[PDB]
Amino acid sequence: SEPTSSSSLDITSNCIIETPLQPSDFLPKSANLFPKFPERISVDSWELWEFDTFDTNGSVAFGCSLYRDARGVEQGGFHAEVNALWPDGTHWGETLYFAVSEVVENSDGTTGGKWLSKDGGSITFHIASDYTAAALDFNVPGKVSGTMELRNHANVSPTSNLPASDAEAQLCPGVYYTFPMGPVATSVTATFSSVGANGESRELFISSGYGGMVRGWSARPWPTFMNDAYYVVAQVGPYMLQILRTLGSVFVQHKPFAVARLYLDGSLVSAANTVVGGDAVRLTKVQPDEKSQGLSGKFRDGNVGYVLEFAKKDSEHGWTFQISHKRAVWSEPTSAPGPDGTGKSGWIEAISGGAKGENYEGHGFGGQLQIPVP
Amino acid sequence: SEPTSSSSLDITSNCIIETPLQPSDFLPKSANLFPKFPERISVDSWELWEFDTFDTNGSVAFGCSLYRDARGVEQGGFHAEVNALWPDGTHWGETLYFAVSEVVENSDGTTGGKWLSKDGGSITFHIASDYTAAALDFNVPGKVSGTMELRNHANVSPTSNLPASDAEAQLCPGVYYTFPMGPVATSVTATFSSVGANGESRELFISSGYGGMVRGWSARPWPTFMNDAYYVVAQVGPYMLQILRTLGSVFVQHKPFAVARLYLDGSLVSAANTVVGKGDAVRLTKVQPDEKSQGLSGKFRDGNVGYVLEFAKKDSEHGWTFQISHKRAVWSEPTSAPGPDGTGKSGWIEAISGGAKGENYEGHGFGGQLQIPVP
Repeated sequence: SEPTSSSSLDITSNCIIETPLQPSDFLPKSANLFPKFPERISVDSWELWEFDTFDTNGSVAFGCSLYRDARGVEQGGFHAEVNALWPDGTHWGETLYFAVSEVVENSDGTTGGKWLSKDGGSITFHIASDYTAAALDFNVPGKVSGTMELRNHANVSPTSNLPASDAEAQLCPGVYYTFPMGPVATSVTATFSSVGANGESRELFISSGYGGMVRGWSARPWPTFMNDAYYVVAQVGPYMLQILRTLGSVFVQHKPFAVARLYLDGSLVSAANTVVGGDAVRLTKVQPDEKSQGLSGKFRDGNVGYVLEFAKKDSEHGWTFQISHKRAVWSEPTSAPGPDGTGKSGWIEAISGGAKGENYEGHGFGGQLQIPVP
Repeated sequence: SEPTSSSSLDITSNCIIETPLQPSDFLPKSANLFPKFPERISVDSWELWEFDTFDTNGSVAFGCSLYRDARGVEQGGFHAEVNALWPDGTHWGETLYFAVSEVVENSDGTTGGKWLSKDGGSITFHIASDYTAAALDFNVPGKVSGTMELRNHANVSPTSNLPASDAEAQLCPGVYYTFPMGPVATSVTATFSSVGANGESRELFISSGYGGMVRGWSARPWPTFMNDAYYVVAQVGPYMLQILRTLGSVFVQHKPFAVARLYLDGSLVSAANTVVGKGDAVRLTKVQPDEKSQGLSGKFRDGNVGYVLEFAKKDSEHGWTFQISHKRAVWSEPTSAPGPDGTGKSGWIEAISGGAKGENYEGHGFGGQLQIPVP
């Protein structure tokens, strides 16, 4: 229907200001999908709309992160991170840059997004007014074409679970990180122009595809509140989990932060916005001298997985998940090479566990990142 | 069964000289089991008689390395390094010290050895005249008692495969390292006084176990030719493999060396005393956890999760390749002060797969790796 609010940024026309901007206020019980920096972005602001999918077996993965941030604008435009993994292990990953990013909210309550390049190429999204469906269209000449869909089938609505306060929506003060669609079934039909050593591949996720959507924003740039991060969205038996876990740089006195959600067949059973010193999470790296199964990334972080624990606020009973890195996705440096070189690594994680007495098994799609900030 | 050669050293009564000693010459087509430094050792010299065992699935392991060198003078004994692993992951491991090491050759051509301490505890070995059987008796008070047996059953005799030249017996000039018994079936019956939490425990390998025997010696001290080493003996389907590979210290210009033997159905198909840049050659490549998902790392600065071991045939493109991944941690001891570059030694129960091109046999091995902080 007709757009009732509209934010349209264009790199050729004054889209970025070199001093800070306060975002529009957080809206309780809203997915906050409309841009929080709607007229221009600041020197350091970032906004994220992310949609990740992977097959029930972990054999195929397809992720799209859509950004508006100064780093992308410095690098050539409003940017998209697009990464795909095939059953044989071939990875396709590119950062794509777009001259225009437009997001509108329509009279019916839907949200539509458009990352648009001067040659006509585009990535668009459309999100249902109650956040239970989202559809992406890729039309990027000589890179990727196709569709992605995320659909929530829960009995409890996404709206019931939406953060009601800053605290529930925040990683830390002023940093908003949210999972408004909750558990979703996914499907993908895409074609890529050039994969491996030449030749187009076609990529398919039947709607059984697990995955998840992320909406985030901040005036504060990532290096000021973190130098190490882990993110995963996963399905383990009936459990649907999603978590971002940051370890602080010196600019936040090395404090760790987390946003995490645990669903049991579609119902929210744990919501944490705190790290074990709502609920709390503990996220412990696993090293190869401790556990034999799991890949390490190619940089100075040598972990082969993590142990993730959800601890109930008003109880003792909790859930524990063993995460092992099963397949490499993306691997890029974030510093000069060397013994202390940092980087980012995507993964198709093998995950097991649950409550005491449970041993479900499934897969996740995620990644870790370090940057060389002390 | 009457002794005809006898060497008996008491590390507590002045048998160490502080300048180099030349050993007795290498004997071709002999297992050279009698000590090569029979009357005295130097601060540099070392001799090794090693006997290791593990069960066919790799759930249990028991090894014993008997040394003559000067490292233990301050503890009053020659080293006996004894390590054990149970199916539940419990590990027992000690360097035991014995003031006296006595090795004899008998008139019947058998070799007897006795590591003996002042309190009467001992470890003894007895090796057949044709090297087809070895038996060890452990009687170490409050530590370990029992027996270990290694037997060769192959068609072609141990003697037929024994090095005929110094080159075939050598890791490198002056370093002798040999596997004279070849393929062996093993059995163990042992009791350990205190394991895990102050409790006694017994350990059994039955005549159907695997393992290997090592005979080695040198006037040259280890830092002068190596600062990294890997050793394994294993069974992989019909293949029986045994290898030591060293990575050189700066004193040999960081050159790698190896002694390696590969049997197939009990016949020697590859004998390598050289590393791919004589007989065959071997390549040994470390595997990192960013390359292969399965395999433990040790606890020190070497983070490898395994190795690729290639036997390359001289004439041809036909060779054998084995993927080694560290399956179970046995022993773990530092060889330097702790820190980010701290070194150590780690024992392993290896999972190994491979064979000829296209083959994917699976079996297990027993071995270990070591670094020392020598430039």
